Amino acid sequence: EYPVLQKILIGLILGAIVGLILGHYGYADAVKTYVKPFGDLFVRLLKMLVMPIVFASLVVGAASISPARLGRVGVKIVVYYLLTSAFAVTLGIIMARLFNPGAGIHLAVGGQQFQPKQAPPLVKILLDIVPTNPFGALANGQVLPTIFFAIILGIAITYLMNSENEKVRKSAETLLDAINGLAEAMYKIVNGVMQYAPIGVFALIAYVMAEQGVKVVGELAKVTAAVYVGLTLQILLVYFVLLKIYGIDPISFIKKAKDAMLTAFVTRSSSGTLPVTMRVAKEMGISEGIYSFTLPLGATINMDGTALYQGVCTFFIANALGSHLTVGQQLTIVLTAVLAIMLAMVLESVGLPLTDPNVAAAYAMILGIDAILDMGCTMVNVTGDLTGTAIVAKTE
Amino acid sequence: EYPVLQKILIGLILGAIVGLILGHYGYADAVKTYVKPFGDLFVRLLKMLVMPIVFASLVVGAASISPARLGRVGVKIVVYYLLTSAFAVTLGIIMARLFNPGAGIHLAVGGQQFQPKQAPPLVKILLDIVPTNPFGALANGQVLPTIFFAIILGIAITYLMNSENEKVRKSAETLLDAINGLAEAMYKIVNGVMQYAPIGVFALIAYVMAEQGVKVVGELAKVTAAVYVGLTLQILLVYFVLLKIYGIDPISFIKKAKDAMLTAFVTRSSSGTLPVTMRVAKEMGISEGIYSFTLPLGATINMDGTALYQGVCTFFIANALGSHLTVGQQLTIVLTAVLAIMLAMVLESVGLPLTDPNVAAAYAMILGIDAILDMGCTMVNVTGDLTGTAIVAKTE
Amino acid sequence: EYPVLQKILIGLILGAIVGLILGHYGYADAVKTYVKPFGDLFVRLLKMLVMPIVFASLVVGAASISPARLGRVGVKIVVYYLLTSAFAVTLGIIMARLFNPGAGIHLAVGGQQFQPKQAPPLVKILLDIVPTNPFGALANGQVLPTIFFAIILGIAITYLMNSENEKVRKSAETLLDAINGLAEAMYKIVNGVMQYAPIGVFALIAYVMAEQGVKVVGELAKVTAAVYVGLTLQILLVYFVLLKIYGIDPISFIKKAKDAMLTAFVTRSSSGTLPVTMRVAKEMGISEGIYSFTLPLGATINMDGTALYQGVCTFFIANALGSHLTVGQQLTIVLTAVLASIGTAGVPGAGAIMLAMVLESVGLPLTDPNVAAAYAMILGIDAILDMGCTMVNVTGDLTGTAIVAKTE
Ligand code: NA
Ligand code: NA
Ligand code: NA
Ligand code: NA
Repeated sequence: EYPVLQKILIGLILGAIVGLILGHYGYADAVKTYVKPFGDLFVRLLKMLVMPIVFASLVVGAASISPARLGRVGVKIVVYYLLTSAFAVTLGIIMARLFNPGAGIHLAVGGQQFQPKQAPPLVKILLDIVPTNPFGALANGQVLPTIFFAIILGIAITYLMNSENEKVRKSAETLLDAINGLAEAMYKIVNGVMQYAPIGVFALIAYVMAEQGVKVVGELAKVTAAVYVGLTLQILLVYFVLLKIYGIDPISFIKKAKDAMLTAFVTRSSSGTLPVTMRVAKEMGISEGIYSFTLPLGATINMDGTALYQGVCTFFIANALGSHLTVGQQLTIVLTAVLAIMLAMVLESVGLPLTDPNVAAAYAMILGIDAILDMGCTMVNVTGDLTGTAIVAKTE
Repeated sequence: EYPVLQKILIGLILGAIVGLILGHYGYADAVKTYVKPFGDLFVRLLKMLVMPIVFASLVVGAASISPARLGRVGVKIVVYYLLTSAFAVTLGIIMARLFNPGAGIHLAVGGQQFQPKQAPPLVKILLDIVPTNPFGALANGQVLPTIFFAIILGIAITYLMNSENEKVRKSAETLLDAINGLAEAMYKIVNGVMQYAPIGVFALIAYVMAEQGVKVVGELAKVTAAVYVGLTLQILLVYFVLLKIYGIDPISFIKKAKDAMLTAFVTRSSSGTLPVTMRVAKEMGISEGIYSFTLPLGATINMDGTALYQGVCTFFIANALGSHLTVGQQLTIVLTAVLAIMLAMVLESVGLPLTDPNVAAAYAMILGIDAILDMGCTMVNVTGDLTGTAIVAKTE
Repeated sequence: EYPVLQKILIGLILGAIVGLILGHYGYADAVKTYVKPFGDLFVRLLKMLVMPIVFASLVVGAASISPARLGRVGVKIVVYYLLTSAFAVTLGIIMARLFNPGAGIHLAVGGQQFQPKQAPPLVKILLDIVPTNPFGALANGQVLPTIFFAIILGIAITYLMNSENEKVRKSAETLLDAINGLAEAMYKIVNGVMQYAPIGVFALIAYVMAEQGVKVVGELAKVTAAVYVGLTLQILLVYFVLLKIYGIDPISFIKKAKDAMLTAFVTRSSSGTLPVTMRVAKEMGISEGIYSFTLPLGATINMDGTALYQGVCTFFIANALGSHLTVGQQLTIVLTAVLASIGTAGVPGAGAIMLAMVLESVGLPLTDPNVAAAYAMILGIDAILDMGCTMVNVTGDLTGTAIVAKTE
């Protein structure tokens, strides 16, 4: 029972208090063994739905809209995603210079060491979008390859709804219907899973705050302000701005996106949030044609929030090492950060690799409050996707 | 052609004779290379059907019955399963004290050594019931996670058969129908696979008897009598008793369950028997709502037969080591044996670990006649499931 | 736009020229990093369709035809496959004695060494046809186990279309329809993928020719002529012959099979070609009952082209080692090469790796330092030899289907 958009807010506020307090008294362990499992059951239940929903929804949606309309949606959302992600870095740099995170600090070296995994060739990453076995792609995670096949099937069904034959048209009928059955059924499930969300949300930040809340002091606090005040501006100064521009109401969009935003914040999984991010798209009544393609692709490609975190970390490390960056170095961040634990790749691009003993001991502090910084980031990550879909949907 | 509940019995009796004799003359190898493959083809053909049947049947069954009725079935069958499994251990201990398996024996030490795999945390095992990717769960074995998703889908379909919409209700219609198609088709297959059963049943015990039949002498025979006479009592003294109590006829239940019992006995796979265990449930006309949930869950959770084997082995090892067990130690078995090659976990609970050189050399003999003991166990394992379903079904 | 059976031929002829030339100037690297990815995208897009098509098509096809008719098709196509594969070896031996590949050569020893993976027991390979988890079989490759379950399901649907019940018959209706939906949809996709074929075909042989074209000189050329002239005879002297015999027109069959043949040639994947091999079967209007069973089984079992390659290599190695083979040794090849083309895989080159099993049968194992250094040269021009082989491999399947289809 009870209005559930409040139960979540109650759980979230009450969770932060029960969190920060328990952990400060040394119950960092206690929370992990007792409370966290309830927060995990929530995450599990959401991940459960991702594969059926993304696939099933997209076959229907791609079979619903024109193969021309879809491409135009595609090119629009990508142009949108890159520009928002670029804007988010330059806004993070502005925060990292507005604040001075780790400016005066001279930290303890040689404690921790790192070796980043070197990223796979671009050619191989693009070819891998085309899956060599659909049932394989579905079986093990793999959002992007699934997206591809779902559209290739979506378009295939539509061309069968036209055949000069009756029995051909009658089979493509039932298949596209059955797939929709699943898509309908899956959305229905999230409505029930969101019922357990209060308990999950409470439990989930109860853990984040107990484990890493206490570590948010000193220079490791100034970075947190830098990230959050920056993330706030990505919402007000970039989304609210582009929503007004495109004839949408910012306030009633935030009203409708409330669930996807808090799941994304609590869960830290842009991907694990997808069923909720997607339901909220259907809630505000965006075309299944558009949102079933833009949101799963954006769950992977559009990370405005994270792109900001990468900007404000590249400045934390630079300040702690004790050498500032110029116009030619700062712009080298923005490009690499768009093109990109993968912060390890935008750190070599400026000239301070992660293997470097003192760089590595500085990054060790940052990774120490990561789950705190990553809540805010994942929310703005996900919000950025809904904003893009809403804009592309307005222009069809 | 020919009445097939006889061809199986012929194959089973003729198999034991051709088995015990061939192996006693040294053809333990010959049977393995020539006969066994035919027995394997049977097991393969049954495992083949497990995944489609369990999933497809359960979506239909859970979409058929009330979400309230199902939970009441759930709580009833679990309460039944634990109590039957508890009863089976205390009956195995009674047999292990009635007989004296390995009492006087002092066996050869240092021959064989063991190291048991330490079981995964409980928290992680319960969370793992909720699958993170259904298509994944289906792809690789995994009965329990599938069970969960099948019901979550089953309940979802039913809530779509109610929607104020026509096209929504029409898609959930076709999906639930198609899934039923599979479920219907799969049951039909087992009817043909049971046609090959005679050849398989013959071949299968021909191997068990040739390989391990000769080893059933001495103290390793007294344990076999202790297990089988004990298992006999679990059927007559526990199942026949609870069937009469609940207004079912014991004799015509054994008549209907005949196929699932002999498959389970010959095949040693409680899970591999499932398509037959399930068909026999539909044969006696139990609701697809009930049996499609109770039987696959019971295929994993309810092992009365094995729980007895664990009781009478914990006493074989104790007698061979030469120290008896008290009331506080015997009750420590019953609890751990309910809560549990996993015999290695109920052996540490009494205080005689499996790593211990002389414990390990004693367990080596027991594992030497395992396939003999395991035939009877798996039968009672599977029987116990049908009995539970029949009882819960009577009380709806 | 544009007639696409030409765009492929243009790409194929223009590819060989842009290939052989770029590689001879040292751009073997340049082609691999720039051109090949385009040829890969084609291969990827075809493999993509294999699993849905083979399964979906076969459930429909097996639910369409009589369980008696299917068995008779089964026994006919297998009898055909073995006899064609046997004929292909004895034709390869004839070419390996007609030509003398590596007769006078005495090659550099101790350069390269090999150790072949020992093949799994027959019992275990036959039992493995029956899959223990269908969804598992579908998930990871596995053509043969899928074939089995698709038929077992196909037959099951048909027995449900008969039930005294209405709601039972109505569900088996929708399921068999939905599966057909996929099967229909999947064939429709290959029609679009074949649109990208020109670019792929061009890119694909551009690579084969740049990488291995230059190595086709000397004794390594005489073997290539021996293979290709042999493969040509398998088509004219064996397929054209058996097609006429069975009241089919050879020329208009080659016309209809054109796409599957060039995909198979360019792609080197008998399995990867399957969606095209299958579409071409529906194009010439063979019963979905027959081709949906014969072609995927034949994609793995019937490798006439490869069986010839195994015959003409067993003679290249024998001549290079410097000891000829007798009647009792040559017939020991034909039997083992059939029994190893029955088990050879349907993927780029990995058939020319089971040649290691038909080399021990004559008495010259692959571990032997000078045998291994001779096989090293052969594997050096494998992608050239394997193009032709895979084409004749795939063609042989269509020929068999057409023959069995004529006799229903
Ligand atoms: Na995102
Ligand atoms: Na059981
Ligand atoms: Na082939
Ligand atoms: Na083969």
